[PDB]
Amino acid sequence: HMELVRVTEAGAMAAGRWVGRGDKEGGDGAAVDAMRELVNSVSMRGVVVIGEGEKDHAPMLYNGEEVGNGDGPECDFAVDPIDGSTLMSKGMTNAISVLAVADRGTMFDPSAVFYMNKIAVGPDAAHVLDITAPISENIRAVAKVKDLSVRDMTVCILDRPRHAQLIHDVRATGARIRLITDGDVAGAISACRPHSGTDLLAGIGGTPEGIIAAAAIRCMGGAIQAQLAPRDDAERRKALEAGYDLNQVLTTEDLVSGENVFFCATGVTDGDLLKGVRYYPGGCTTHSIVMRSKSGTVRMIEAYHRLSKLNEYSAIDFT
Amino acid sequence: HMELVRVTEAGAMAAGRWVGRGDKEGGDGAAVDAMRELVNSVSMRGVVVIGEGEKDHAPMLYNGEEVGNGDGPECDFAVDPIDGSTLMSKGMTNAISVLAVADRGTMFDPSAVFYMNKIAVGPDAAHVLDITAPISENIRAVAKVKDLSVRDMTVCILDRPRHAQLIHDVRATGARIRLITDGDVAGAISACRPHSGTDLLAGIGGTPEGIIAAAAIRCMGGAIQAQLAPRDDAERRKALEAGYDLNQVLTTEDLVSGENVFFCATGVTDGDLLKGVRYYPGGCTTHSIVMRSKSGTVRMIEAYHRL
Amino acid sequence: HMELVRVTEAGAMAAGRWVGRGDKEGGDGAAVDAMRELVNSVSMRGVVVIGEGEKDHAPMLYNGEEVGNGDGPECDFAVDPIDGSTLMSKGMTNAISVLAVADRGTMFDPSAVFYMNKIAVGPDAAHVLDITAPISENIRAVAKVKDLSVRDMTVCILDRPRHAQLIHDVRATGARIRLITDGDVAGAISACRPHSGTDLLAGIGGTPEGIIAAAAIRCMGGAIQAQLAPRDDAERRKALEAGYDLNQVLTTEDLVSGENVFFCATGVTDGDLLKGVRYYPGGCTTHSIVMRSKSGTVRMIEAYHRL
Amino acid sequence: HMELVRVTEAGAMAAGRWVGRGDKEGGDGAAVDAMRELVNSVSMRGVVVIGEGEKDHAPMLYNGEEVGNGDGPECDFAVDPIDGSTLMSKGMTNAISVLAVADRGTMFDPSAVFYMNKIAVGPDAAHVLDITAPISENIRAVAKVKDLSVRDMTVCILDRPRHAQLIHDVRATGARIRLITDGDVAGAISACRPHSGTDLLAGIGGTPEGIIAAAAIRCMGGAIQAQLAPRDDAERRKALEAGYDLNQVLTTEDLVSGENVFFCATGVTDGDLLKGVRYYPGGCTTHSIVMRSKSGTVRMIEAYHRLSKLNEYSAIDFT
Ligand SMILES: O=P(O)(O)OC[C@H]1O[C@](O)(CO)[C@@H](O)[C@@H]1O
Ligand SMILES: O=P(O)(O)OC[C@H]1O[C@](O)(CO)[C@@H](O)[C@@H]1O
Ligand SMILES: O=P(O)(O)OC[C@H]1O[C@](O)(CO)[C@@H](O)[C@@H]1O
Ligand SMILES: O=P(O)(O)OC[C@H]1O[C@](O)(CO)[C@@H](O)[C@@H]1O
Ligand SMILES: [Mg+2]
Ligand SMILES: [Mg+2]
Ligand SMILES: [Mg+2]
Ligand SMILES: [Mg+2]
Ligand SMILES: [Mg+2]
Ligand SMILES: [Mg+2]
Repeated sequence: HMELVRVTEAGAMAAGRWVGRGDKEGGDGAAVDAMRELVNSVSMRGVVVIGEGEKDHAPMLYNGEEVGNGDGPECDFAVDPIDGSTLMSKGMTNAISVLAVADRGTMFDPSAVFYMNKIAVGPDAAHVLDITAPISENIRAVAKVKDLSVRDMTVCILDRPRHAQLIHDVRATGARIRLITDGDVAGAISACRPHSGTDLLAGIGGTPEGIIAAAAIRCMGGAIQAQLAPRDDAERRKALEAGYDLNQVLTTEDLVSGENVFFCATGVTDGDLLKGVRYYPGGCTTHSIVMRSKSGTVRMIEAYHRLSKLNEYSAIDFT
Repeated sequence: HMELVRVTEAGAMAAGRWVGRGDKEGGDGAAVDAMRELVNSVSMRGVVVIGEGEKDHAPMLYNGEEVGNGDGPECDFAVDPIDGSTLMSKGMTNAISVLAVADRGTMFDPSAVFYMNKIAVGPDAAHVLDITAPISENIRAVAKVKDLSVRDMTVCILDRPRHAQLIHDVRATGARIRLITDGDVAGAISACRPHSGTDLLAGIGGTPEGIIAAAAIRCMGGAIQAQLAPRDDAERRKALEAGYDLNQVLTTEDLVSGENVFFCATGVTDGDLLKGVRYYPGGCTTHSIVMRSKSGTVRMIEAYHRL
Repeated sequence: HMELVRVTEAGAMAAGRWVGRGDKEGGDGAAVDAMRELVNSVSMRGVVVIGEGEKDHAPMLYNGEEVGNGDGPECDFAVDPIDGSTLMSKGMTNAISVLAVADRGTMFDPSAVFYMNKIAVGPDAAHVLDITAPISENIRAVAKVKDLSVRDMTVCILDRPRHAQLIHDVRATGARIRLITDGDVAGAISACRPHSGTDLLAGIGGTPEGIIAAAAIRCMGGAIQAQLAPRDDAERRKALEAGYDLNQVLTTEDLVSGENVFFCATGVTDGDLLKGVRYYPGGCTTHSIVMRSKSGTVRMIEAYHRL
Repeated sequence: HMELVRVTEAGAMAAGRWVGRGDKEGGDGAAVDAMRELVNSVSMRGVVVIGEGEKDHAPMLYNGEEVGNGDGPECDFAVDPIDGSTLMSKGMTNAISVLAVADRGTMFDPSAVFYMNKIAVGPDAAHVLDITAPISENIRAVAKVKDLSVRDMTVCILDRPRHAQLIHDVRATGARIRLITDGDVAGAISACRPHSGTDLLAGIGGTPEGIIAAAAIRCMGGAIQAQLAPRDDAERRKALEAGYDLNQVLTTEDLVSGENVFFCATGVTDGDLLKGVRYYPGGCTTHSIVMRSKSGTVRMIEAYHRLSKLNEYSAIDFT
């Protein structure tokens, strides 16, 4: 179902006009609108499971909203218009626009708790992860199964005060850290991609972002392990009376359980996997990735969009 | 509909298992087989107007064969499972696998005349083409528009005895030549893409190949011009009381006039446009180009298939 | 002399062993060490005019240090072992290792004033620059020359409190911004290279970094303009009775006036110009750019070193 | 000694003006002249060991001619201005311009015999070659040591009537053939390059070309084995009374024996390793490879040559 890439293409192109303009909500809204317009044109019967929030504080792509033209089987729809609106609003690297689709009911509930602790690797270390052990243990286990020196392991980590210990422990291990200021959907995918220069994603980030990353891991190979991370005892009580086993280790398939899973993403700014939107006299280029669990096929898709006429402008070159 | 790339992806993956094995027919047939299998699983209602040939000497993708499951409007379908299967069999560069789709009835008749004189150039210099003028004047006007000296120009020409005069005339002007043994669909698309190393395509080649190239040009921009080139007086006989004016310059739209044109190609061997199929233990990678006329969107598609 | 790439190759290979380890000084020092070791083995007679700083608080590549074995004429030498070592330490993109060489005495004084307001653009639009005009008018004139809308433009600006007004004014016009935390040598070279995603560099940054960028621009084309930006009245004091007119617009040649200018850089981490150093069992690959003013030849150099 | 790449850059740029122009001698002469002018500017003390012939039928770069500015140690110089002038003159793929430099006296004598039988592989099969065994044996041995299926082996072979048996035997093995019409210096290097799509070069080609390929193999890793291949009994007698053991198997180090070996090459037409000369409004690009035995460093060098003024033209983009 390659056509879904046009949804993240439209989101990235809409957000491209807000890159560096210091207005996170302006580019968010632009991306959301462009993506909803395109997803309703697609032959698919979606319900927004991960979106912009719930029916009020989210005017569009709210949790529960129906999407697609009506035609198609009913499925779960997850969208992150920009994974890290602040990267977009400041014009820094690695902002991406994201969607995932899976069988109806197979996506974990993103409202369970705001945060989850995470660790993710690529397929050749997919069975040695233990999110309950310290990071040094995970690093050494991944290092050995990969036959690498620990000092050549690279761990992607959100730069946050709450990660002071995790960062220290990775360094004391001797491994390296790629500090990111936002975007652990992108950081999760780079850990799982075979030869990307990051071996591991570790740390607490958003629960919706963990689920969307699980969808991509479901298609691409690898594993993420996660645990819900209540912010305080109030939120801990909520998740407990809601039925959640706060000791459960969530695996990739726990977060997205369908057998038909689809993921795609388009660069908004230049990143370690996707180039951002680039502008030219005649139009723009987008750079996307598309993948499916059923076939395991992964597609890199570079597109030249004519922002109008034919023969009016020069031809277009693609790296 | 992007899904149509899987047809050339299937054709190339099948043809790539025959690259460099010395068997034109074995690779050609595997490619036909795979593309027919896959085209009948896409949501189209198509009719082959360009393919392997007539129903008798061609069991698959024959003229008139209905392809697709098939939903959608009925439309013209044009396949070239490998544009120059000799390239594939000898392991040479620039073998591609190609299909085009357009509104039903909007493709030129591939059987009017076997051969067509062609000239094709990209968007920047399309406006200066005139296939009735001598090749020297097209070269100098294209070169001027491109801000190149004539000696910077590189003209792609099929290596054939029939092109001795054309080749002499291009050499006389001072331009460089890229002689190709086969494949003037690939050669035409290269003339129209930037930074390909080819600035112009010229000479006589297959009429079906001219039509497929025009479908691509409808999508990515540029222009091809063409004039039917009857082999003998019997074909000129056949051509004129079919109703064809052979002083008529065919433009891109005369060859493919649909408002809804689709084109895609996948590399079989490495070329100046697309990498060829690469195999490895877990799978294979294909490199494709996809384009549509109504949007003008051109897509480069690298696919890692896990077999 | 192409051989000088090995100095930045050595600086980057040393700095790459520190990428992502949280130690600014450890990577910076390893890079200094490796570049000093290697520069003294090339056939040059150079004098560091831009490096690590004064002889007291900088043992290596200090101001005045003679480098090379050394043959050849005496010349100006300028090193930046890592342009923004924070980038290296946090594993962020666009860390490069840089050197420039020019005729002796032809580089501007890096110590006149600490900071310089800059604007830099590539060859196509260099002729429209005016650093005295408002940033909005430079953007619209550059954009027109490039045949871009203003909203297609991407302006690179160091993320600093001092740039709040500049950033507001660029946002007011509608252009996009690429905010960088460090490294306006890399940012300047990116403004001047095509298809980099950056169309313009603007704002205040280090005077030594402006000079190194100008050496590069002397070689690959484009223009930088600059105006000294004294921090306090004491520096304006210092600047004026040094003899500087601070209504004076500095052009590229005012910063580096040699007829013989050399520039090279090697990637430390991945950037919009150069891939970073990649290690593997047998060895490592570096990605470099090399350029000279008298020929204008620009060289991209990928090196597979077997360790 | 990176500056030597400017010699093959000048040869390729001079030959670029003759690509497809149907005049092999015209582009040969242009390349020869441009290369000699640049090599005499280089600080080096060369004697042309492999050149355009001997002092008469070769006006320039003749066997024995001295090259370089005088400064420098004395060394052996081998130059092939275009490896396959017919590829150049017809505008077909894989024409390259080549030079090699080694310690004085360490290059085999290219006049010993016109032809030599050859087989070459990359470093991971460098010890399983036996040029005296049939090709099927070599293919299976290389296939096993590389852990590949034979049917995935690709053998580069000059398309020649004299190779009818060799071609048949490769196919009957099940391996694939990349037929080339000229240029077994380029075909040798592609066999030795690790992931180029050709695994093997086999067959009889020119003796100078085998020696130049040995120089590149000396730097890059791999091995070539060769035997002289007399064209008739007249030539067989010559090589015999000259002292040559016609049964000797020549190894890489027999063909080029120095410990300081240098090789570089520049594309003239587009090839499987180097792009050809490409022209632009402002100038041209060349694509070169440079390597040294002493360090084993291999350099890919893409250069933009301004065929004149600064700021007068557009900027330049490199894949
Ligand atoms: O910004 P917080 O509160 O630390 O939460 C982290 C989350 O924010 C993002 O960086 C951007 O929304 C996500 O990538 C990540 O999951
Ligand atoms: O081989 P012929 O008869 O000259 O016809 C040329 C045609 O053959 C092909 O090389 C493939 O059969 C086409 O690319 C080209 O149009
Ligand atoms: O960090 P400051 O004081 O604003 O100075 C900016 C300078 O710092 C650097 O980021 C590196 O120190 C340079 O690229 C830049 O010119
Ligand atoms: O052309 P011949 O006589 O078969 O000899 C082969 C030689 O010719 C070349 O193809 C070009 O001179 C060389 O690459 C090869 O060594
Ligand atoms: Mg997010
Ligand atoms: Mg990885
Ligand atoms: Mg064909
Ligand atoms: Mg700096
Ligand atoms: Mg030769
Ligand atoms: Mg190989």
